[PDB]
Amino acid sequence: PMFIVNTNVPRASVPDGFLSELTQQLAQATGKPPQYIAVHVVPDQLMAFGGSSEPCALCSLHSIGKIGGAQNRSYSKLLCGLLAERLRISPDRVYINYYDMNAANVGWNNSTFA
Amino acid sequence: PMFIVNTNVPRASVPDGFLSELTQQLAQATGKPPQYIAVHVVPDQLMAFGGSSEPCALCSLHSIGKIGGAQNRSYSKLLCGLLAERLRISPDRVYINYYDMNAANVGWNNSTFA
Amino acid sequence: PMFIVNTNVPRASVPDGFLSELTQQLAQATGKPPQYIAVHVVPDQLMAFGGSSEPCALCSLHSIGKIGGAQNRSYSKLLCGLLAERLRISPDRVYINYYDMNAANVGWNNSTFA
Ligand SMILES: COc1ccc([C@H]2CC(=O)c3c(O)cc(O[C@H]4O[C@@H](CO)[C@@H](O)[C@@H](O)[C@H]4O[C@H]4O[C@@H](C)[C@H](O)[C@@H](O)[C@H]4O)cc3O2)cc1O
Ligand SMILES: [Cl-]
Ligand SMILES: [Cl-]
Ligand SMILES: [Cl-]
Ligand SMILES: [Cl-]
Ligand SMILES: [Cl-]
Ligand SMILES: [Cl-]
Ligand SMILES: [Cl-]
Ligand SMILES: [Cl-]
Ligand SMILES: [Cl-]
Ligand SMILES: [Cl-]
Ligand SMILES: [Cl-]
Ligand SMILES: [Cl-]
Ligand SMILES: [Cl-]
Repeated sequence: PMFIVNTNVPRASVPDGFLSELTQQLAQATGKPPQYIAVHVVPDQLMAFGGSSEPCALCSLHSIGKIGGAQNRSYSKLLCGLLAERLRISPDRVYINYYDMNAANVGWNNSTFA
Repeated sequence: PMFIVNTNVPRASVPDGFLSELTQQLAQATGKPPQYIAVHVVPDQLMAFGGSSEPCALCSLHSIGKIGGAQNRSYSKLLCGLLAERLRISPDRVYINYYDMNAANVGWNNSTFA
Repeated sequence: PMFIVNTNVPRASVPDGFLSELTQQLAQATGKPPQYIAVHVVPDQLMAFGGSSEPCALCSLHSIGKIGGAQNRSYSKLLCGLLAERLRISPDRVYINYYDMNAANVGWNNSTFA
């Protein structure tokens, strides 16, 4: 799976260890081995949410399965909780888009997961 | 909804008020309150369109509904017009990908919209 | 079509000619004219793959058609090969998400391709 967070919070406000915390928390939440979790954090972005440039985040989670109504509610509480605690972003200033990928549409290691 | 524009135009060429203009114009275009609109502009990118690194843009619009044939043509005219007027990017050097998100796949405020 | 590569490799390690090579190889691979191929490379990113910050890449290819099981295996071999040769990223530290876009959902030049 792949998790991306884009935020206007400055880089120095991203704690050391945040990428590893995302990796391990998402490995547990998706049930997949951590070796398959990729995480990407993009701070210092020029962004606005509802017109305001207070701290906000736009995120995505792509996974081959493990995506659905109840699962995404659970991921949203987990991820909003992490963004609030670690980056000080209010949960009502976060959007997370969830993508259930077909294995044939995810390339890796010269091939795909199909 | 969420609108992202990635461009090779330099940061200093992005006018004051650009995020705000996008927020209110996308609010009008989607018919949604400005408080729902998130916008993200990424200047100074290493990008090419047709092999040329003249000014160009790669963009996305994600919305729960309000995405379709005629609607997307109207969004493209609006957004290309803004990129041309404000960033001086030719419309034939802009791509915008449109995504009609299911409410269950959009997380916000510790939950989703399902 | 559009191809985006996000990587933690530093900008100085992206060789001259890289965007052009991507443009030309993707035109050839997809069968589409090079004038319509857009490419975007994002170095210096804060990213991990499997929990490690060794060089890695997260990429996407969006195309109106020319996406499918065998085609995507072929694109992955091509694109991982380029990333290994030019950016010195191991193919097993690359993900590429593939998107078969409907023409109505790709904006360009004040309209869409529908
Ligand atoms: C086609 O179907 C749908 C299409 C679109 C949507 C979306 C899009 C989204 O972006 C969105 C949003 O951003 C905020 C939003 O807010 C309100 O939803 C009501 C109930 O709807 C209340 O419960 C309020 O509490 C109210 O919640 C808040 O108002 C916010 C602006 C504040 O930040 C927050 O603190 C609280 O004051 C509702 C939203 O709806 C949902 C759908 O089902
Ligand atoms: Cl996955
Ligand atoms: Cl970190
Ligand atoms: Cl942890
Ligand atoms: Cl599953
Ligand atoms: Cl579920
Ligand atoms: Cl898919
Ligand atoms: Cl996109
Ligand atoms: Cl919406
Ligand atoms: Cl969706
Ligand atoms: Cl295409
Ligand atoms: Cl992607
Ligand atoms: Cl195929
Ligand atoms: Cl589509």
